[PDB]
Amino acid sequence: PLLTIGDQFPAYQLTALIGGDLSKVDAKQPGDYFTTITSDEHPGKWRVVFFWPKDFTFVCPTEIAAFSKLNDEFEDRDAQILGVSIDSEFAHFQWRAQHNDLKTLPFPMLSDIKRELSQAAGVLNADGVADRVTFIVDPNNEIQFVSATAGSVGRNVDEVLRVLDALQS
Amino acid sequence: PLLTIGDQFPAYQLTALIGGDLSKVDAKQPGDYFTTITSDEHPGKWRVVFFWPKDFTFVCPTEIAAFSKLNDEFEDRDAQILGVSIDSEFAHFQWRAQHNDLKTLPFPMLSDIKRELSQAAGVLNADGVADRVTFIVDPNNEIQFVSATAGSVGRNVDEVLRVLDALQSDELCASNWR
Amino acid sequence: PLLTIGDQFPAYQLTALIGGDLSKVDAKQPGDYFTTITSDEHPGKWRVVFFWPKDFTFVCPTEIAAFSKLNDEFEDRDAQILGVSIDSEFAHFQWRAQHNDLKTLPFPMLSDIKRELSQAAGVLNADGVADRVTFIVDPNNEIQFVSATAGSVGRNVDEVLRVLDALQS
Amino acid sequence: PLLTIGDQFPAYQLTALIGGDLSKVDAKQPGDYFTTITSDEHPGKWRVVFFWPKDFTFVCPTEIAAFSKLNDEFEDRDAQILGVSIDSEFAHFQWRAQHNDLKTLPFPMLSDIKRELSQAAGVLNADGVADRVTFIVDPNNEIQFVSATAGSVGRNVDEVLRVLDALQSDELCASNWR
Amino acid sequence: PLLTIGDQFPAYQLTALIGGDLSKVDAKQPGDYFTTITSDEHPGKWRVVFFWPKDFTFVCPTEIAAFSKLNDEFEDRDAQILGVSIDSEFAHFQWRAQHNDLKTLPFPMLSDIKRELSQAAGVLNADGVADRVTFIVDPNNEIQFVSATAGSVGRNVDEVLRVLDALQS
Amino acid sequence: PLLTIGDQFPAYQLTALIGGDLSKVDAKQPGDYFTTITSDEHPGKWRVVFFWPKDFTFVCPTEIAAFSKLNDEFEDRDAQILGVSIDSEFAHFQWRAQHNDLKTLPFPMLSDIKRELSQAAGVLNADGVADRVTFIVDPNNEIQFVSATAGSVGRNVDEVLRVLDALQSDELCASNWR
Amino acid sequence: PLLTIGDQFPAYQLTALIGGDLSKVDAKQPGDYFTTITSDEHPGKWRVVFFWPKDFTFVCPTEIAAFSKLNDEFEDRDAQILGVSIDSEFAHFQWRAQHNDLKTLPFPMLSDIKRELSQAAGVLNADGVADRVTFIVDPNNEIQFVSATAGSVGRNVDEVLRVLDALQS
Amino acid sequence: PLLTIGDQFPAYQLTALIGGDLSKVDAKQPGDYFTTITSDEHPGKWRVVFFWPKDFTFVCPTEIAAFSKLNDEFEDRDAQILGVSIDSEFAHFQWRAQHNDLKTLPFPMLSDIKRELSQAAGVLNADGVADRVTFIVDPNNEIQFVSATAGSVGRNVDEVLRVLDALQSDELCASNWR
Amino acid sequence: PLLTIGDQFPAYQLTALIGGDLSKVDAKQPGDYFTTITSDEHPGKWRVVFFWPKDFTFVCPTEIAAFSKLNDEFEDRDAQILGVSIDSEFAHFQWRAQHNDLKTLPFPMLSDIKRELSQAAGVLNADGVADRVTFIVDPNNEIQFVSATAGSVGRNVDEVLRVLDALQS
Amino acid sequence: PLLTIGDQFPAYQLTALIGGDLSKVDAKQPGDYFTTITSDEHPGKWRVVFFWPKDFTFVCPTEIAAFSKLNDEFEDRDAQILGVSIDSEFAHFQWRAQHNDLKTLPFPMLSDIKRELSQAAGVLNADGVADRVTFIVDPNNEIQFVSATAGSVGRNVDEVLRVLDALQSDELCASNWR
Amino acid sequence: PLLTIGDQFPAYQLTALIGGDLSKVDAKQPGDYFTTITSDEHPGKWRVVFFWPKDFTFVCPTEIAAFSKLNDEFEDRDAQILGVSIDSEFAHFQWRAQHNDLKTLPFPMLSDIKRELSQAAGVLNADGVADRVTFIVDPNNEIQFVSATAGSVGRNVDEVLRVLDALQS
Repeated sequence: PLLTIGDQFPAYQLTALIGGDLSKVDAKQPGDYFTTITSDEHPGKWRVVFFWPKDFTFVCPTEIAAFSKLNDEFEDRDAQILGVSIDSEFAHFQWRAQHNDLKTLPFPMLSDIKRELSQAAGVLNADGVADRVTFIVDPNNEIQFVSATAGSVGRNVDEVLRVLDALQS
Repeated sequence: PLLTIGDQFPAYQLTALIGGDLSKVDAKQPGDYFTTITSDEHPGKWRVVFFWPKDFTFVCPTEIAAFSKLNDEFEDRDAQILGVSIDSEFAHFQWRAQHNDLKTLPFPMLSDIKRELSQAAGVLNADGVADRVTFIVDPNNEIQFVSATAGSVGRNVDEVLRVLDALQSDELCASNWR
Repeated sequence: PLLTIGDQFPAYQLTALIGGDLSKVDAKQPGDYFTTITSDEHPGKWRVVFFWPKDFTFVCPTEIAAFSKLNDEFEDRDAQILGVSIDSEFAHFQWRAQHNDLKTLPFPMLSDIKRELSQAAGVLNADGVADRVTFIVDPNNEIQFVSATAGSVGRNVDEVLRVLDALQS
Repeated sequence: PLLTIGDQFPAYQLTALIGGDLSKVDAKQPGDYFTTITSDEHPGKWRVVFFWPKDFTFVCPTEIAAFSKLNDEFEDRDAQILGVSIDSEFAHFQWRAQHNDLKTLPFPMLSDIKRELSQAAGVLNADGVADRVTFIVDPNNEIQFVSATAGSVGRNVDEVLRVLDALQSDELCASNWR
Repeated sequence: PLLTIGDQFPAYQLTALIGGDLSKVDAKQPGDYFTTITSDEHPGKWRVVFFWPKDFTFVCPTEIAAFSKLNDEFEDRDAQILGVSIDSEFAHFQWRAQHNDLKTLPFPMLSDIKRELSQAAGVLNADGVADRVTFIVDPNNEIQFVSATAGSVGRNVDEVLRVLDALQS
Repeated sequence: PLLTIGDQFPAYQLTALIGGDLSKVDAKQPGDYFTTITSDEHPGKWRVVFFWPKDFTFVCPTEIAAFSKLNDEFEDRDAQILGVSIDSEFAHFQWRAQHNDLKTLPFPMLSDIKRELSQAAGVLNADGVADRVTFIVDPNNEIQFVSATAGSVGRNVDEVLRVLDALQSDELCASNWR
Repeated sequence: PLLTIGDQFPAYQLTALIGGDLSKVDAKQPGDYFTTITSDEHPGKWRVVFFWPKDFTFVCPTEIAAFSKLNDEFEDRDAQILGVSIDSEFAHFQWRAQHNDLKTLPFPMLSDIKRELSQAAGVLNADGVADRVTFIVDPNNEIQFVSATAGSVGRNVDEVLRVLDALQS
Repeated sequence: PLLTIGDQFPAYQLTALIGGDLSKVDAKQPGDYFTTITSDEHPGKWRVVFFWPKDFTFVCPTEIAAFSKLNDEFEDRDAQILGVSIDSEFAHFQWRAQHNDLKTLPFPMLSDIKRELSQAAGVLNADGVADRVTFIVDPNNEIQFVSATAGSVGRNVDEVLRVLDALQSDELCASNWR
Repeated sequence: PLLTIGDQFPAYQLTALIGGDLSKVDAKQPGDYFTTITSDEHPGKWRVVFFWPKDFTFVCPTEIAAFSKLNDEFEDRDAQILGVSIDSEFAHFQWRAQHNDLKTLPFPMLSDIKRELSQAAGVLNADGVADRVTFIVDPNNEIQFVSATAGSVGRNVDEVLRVLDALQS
Repeated sequence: PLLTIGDQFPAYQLTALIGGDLSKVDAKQPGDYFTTITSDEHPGKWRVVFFWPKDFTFVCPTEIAAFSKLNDEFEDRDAQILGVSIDSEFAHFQWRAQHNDLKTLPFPMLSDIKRELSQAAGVLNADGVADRVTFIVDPNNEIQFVSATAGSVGRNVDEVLRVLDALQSDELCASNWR
Repeated sequence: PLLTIGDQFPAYQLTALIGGDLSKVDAKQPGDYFTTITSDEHPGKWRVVFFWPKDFTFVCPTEIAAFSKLNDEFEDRDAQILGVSIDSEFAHFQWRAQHNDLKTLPFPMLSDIKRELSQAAGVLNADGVADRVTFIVDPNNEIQFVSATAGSVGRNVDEVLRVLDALQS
């Protein structure tokens, strides 16, 4: 049972790898790459939440490119993109530090390491990992879009932008 | 709580308005426009199930034209499109007889008049009608795609076709489509 | 179990297509054709409530004519006619906008879309729709007449007028 | 809560005053005016069941004359009219023996003296008597028409006949009658 | 189980046909023949209560005569005679209006139409009607005599007078 | 709560003082004045059962004389009279041996010493003794008449005989008796 | 289970035939032969209670004589003799009025007509009557002697006097 | 509550990253780097099971070199080393493909992705990951050694080897080792 | 179920043989060799707790030597070593008094004679004795290390020092 | 609540230190000093069971010498002496190897290390050890003597022998002993 | 289950034959030989309690002699000897009055006639009598010695003195 339209998106408080070029961050401690992100953190913004099963699985260069080009377009619409898997924050870091496409990913990656958000959202599947699910959550914390896909169907980020746009009009 | 990836789609047995030009069907009796459609009616086919809230409501004219320039691409892929709302079969008929864009809609429209299928799929909303939701269900009756939208955001039918195609082919890239 | 004589008619709050010539209404928004109607809405009037199964089924031209000619006769008797089916208000609109007989129907059509009134009244049947049932409800909210018919037995509107008359004397 | 369309009419077994001129029946014993009438007594017939509150109460003289100019039209349609109140069979007798308009009433009057049938049909009211209600019940014992009225609104028997006729014939129009 | 000696007679509130010559009553409305009678209605009087099964069954001319001749004798003893069956008040009226013997019955006939008094007294039988039962109830509402008979055994009204007399001494 | 019309009279099995002149019975043993009387003792007979509160209490001399000028009329009608109180059989004996009016009483007096029959019939009162009650019970053990009186109102035995006679004959009129 | 030594004798309130020569009592009403006797009635006296099964059974002339001769002896010892059976008071009266030996019985005979005392004392037997039982009850209401016999074993009144004497010393 | 000496180690069935140089395995399909490893996979062998919290975390370079200069000493003793964390098999792969010190790690790394084994062993901690724990389990599946450490205290693998050796040989002295 | 990392070490109050050279203690009473030791007794110190099954079993001379040489090293790290078995304090005394190696054991030996500490810690085994288990407990009473071994595997005291060091850094 | 006269002594199965000079036993393996002793080990013998709180505690040197000048008198009487404390078998060994007075103790010392026998006999005290108690149990496992003392009151073993002797012989007099 | 070391000895309140030469007591009433003895009766004394099964069974002359010679020895140690059986006090009296050895028994014999003390102490056996059991009870009411014997094993009174001595030191 996936949370649907009209449902409150779950509360969360999770460690996250920061967005943006990791080589551009200073480096006084490992903790500098990392941050806590909670559901109370941009009051009045839309949140576009991407779940996926496992770090280190094939992603399309075009899909990662689409995130960078479409970044201003999401920001202009008061929408904060957030990625979530149950991988640890060090797995997130390692994925973004070693795969040239992922180097400049502009948004944070949350580590749902106790699996509490995936569970509460209805996305935790039979393999023990989040399904590939996108949610759009409005400023009242209400889901206005959910999309779930099996297997390894690529995300169409432009379509999720289209929906956000149409939701705000 | 929507049904999700890996769930069995619910069983059903609903009066449907037949697909195709209703002007081509011989008017020998009224019941010629209608059949009973059950969940076992399409063996071996993927089922692409679209719910909408109410007949007689604004639908973007190019979304309709997509459901009919595209219906062939779905069949080629052994997929059966089925539309569902809570309206009666007579409201479906009337919509497809007098909305010009729908005059040639090639698939059946199920009448979920007892609300049983919308309810079992997790789709019936607080106003008593189906949310705008799409399911792709495989030949073993398993959900492989579900998408839901608030309000009056229109469907991108070509996106649904892409997903269907990616599910059957293990294409990994949204940009490799068309 | 149908509600009977002496029973309180259920409370309701439903969207309704307004009565009267739809071509005579202005048109600044779609919502102009529509209204909310509640059970608290004509204090001191009798209500004559017609349920039917489905919009877009055969109605007799003579039956629709009888509504227009008998309209003054119901109004003169402080009786508000109300129609109810579980169809949506847009189905009601479409039925009245496209069938020349229905164009000038002088009373509102309520959309019992969650099926709550039909259920509470005892008229929701095994097909999931309201039976063909007429109620006459007095100003104390008490049923003084109920008539229920199977199948496609035409309504005799003149008989329901006769009964109302006899009830008031 | 009245029984409604689609419900089974209740079983019953009640002493009835026989129909017809009571002056024509041979007075060999008092019990000659009476029989037991059960719900299986009329196989293959539609049953038109009229309840009223009390014998000896004002009935419009033309309603009675309708129940006897019309009783033939009902029989022609394989319908059996049965009257029911809570009065005893002896009160029915007395009403039909000394009210001139009722001297020739052609159908039986059931005595629901234990109140069991009125109660099971949903017809017994807060004063302890039957509401003014009419049922049409088909040969499979299923209710196809129920009508109830407060107070002392008289029955339109010709309307009941119309409904009976429309139920058997699929006439859709009240104005096509007579 | 019939109520017996020492038992409180049940409370009642029932519509009744008035006693006496019905042709001697004026006639401004039907309701003029009728009255409500309750158990609180002659404080300090004895009540002699007659139940019977059904109006319109054979009664002996001699038994009805005995009521008229013995009337002063009951009144002289502060005893109010009351008749009860489950027939309606209009059945009572019709019985007394059409049977020449009954025309001048000097006491009221109560309509136990919901069958509550017969039930509470223990007289309601398996046919659904009151048995033929006489009670004598003293001014404290206490039963001092009960007599119940099957079938169509005629009442001996003189014997009930004898008993009342002996009870008062 | 007295047992009433249509009820089964209770089963019983009680020591009785024999009916008839006790001076005629041979005094070979004391037990010659007594038998056990059960409720199956009188097959085919109606039973007329009189309860009274206490032996040795004022009984009107003409009521007794009625129970013995009338006992033949009861037998002629296949009726067995049985008297019952809660006193012992020895108190019955003593009453019938030394009250002159009772010296020739022709029926048995049952001793309900455990109070079981009075209790089961609904006759035992708040003082612990039988109310003054009469039952007529038919050959199928069914109550057809019950009469109860407060205090020291004496029985009209001829009235009981009348009722017995009317029950067996369908005489409708109290005035047609004697 | 008979009440024994140390047990409280039951409370009672019963109608009784008075003791003494019945022909010596005046006679203004039947009630003159009779009285109520309760357990609260001689404060500070011993009570010698005799139960028996049935009035009108053989008693020995010698046993009745012993009561009259031993009467002063019981009174001198502040002991009140009381007889009890379940017979009615009119049976007691009749027994004492008609049997020449019993004419001058100096003590009261209680009528345990509801069988409550016999029951509470443990003397009510399987035939429904009191066993032949003697109790001696002291001024504190405590049983100091009980004797129970089957069948028709004659009472030895002199022995009960002996015991009372020895109990008081 | 850790499982302890004498307890049965839990059953398991987990995807593992294969041991050895991943550069030597033929890249015919991705699944060639992985197998399913069950708790019955190593009959007759002692199992040396190391849990750690997270891949990609600082591990002392000489501890790793111990797990590969020492892995032979373990095999000689019929012991199978198995590593376990909650990371996916793809995170194990990535760690062993790009951390140079791990390029040649000779034993399998189990993916406890459902957390079931960590939970059953008593090892899953309040942060949702495995505590740093070592078990030695004998050929009858019985725990003969368990060691747990807070924080980022590194393992002394040679100590574990010593214990393994002492368990199989009844050496009583830690100082008789090497 | 052994207590693990993060768990509170159990409270205890046990009789103990004092640490150090027993021949160097005076001797005014037997009780002089003995003391009570409780869990509240060095506030702010680390505690290194050694359990073993049975006094009088083989211990390595080298292991006992390691305790004396490493003693300053534990003290320098604010760590109090404590030994525990379920043996009585007189068994502890006798073991240390008669085995030349044990003569100078610098730490106390607790007698867990009711087996309450071993039970509460999870170390009491199927033979009824403590397993060979080492715990390191920090100043907040939190376990930061546990090690349990079957059979007769010698302790490596230097390794436990290594761990303590690394825990404190 | 001690077990008492007439009670069954508890079943047991405990490691014991063997009786006799431990210097005479061949030191081929450590287990040569020990056996398992069960409650069925001594069929046909009376069992004289002494509990004490702790090994290594002051025992009066003449009480010990009594347990060895007297052990023959017990055997002559088909009695087996068994000592019990909660100490381990290794503490018993050590006590009997290095306390000179105990070097030649001729009976077994049971190790009640799980505390099960002390508990079942009612002997385990609030300090967790056995009270100083003696039982004499006959060949049918029935208790014929139990004696318990607080504190450090020493046993009079000759008294126990007297009781044993009086139980087997029906001597009535304590003064007829020795 | 016999009460043991550390247990509270039961409370008691029992009739007792006094100790000492019975021929030396005056004799104004039978009650002079007798007394009530309770557990509250020598505050601060030790109590040495002897139970036995039945009065009138063989006791050794030497055992009775030992009581007289050892009497000062028990008194000097603030110890009160008490004997208990379930025999009545008159049985105790009769035993001591008729058996020349018992004539001068210096201590009281309690009559545990309701068997409450024997029961509460755990000494009441399967024959319904007290086992042969000695208890030594200290001034805090705590049992410090219990000895129980089957059959007819003679008591060694000197041994019980030895134990008392050793308990007090």
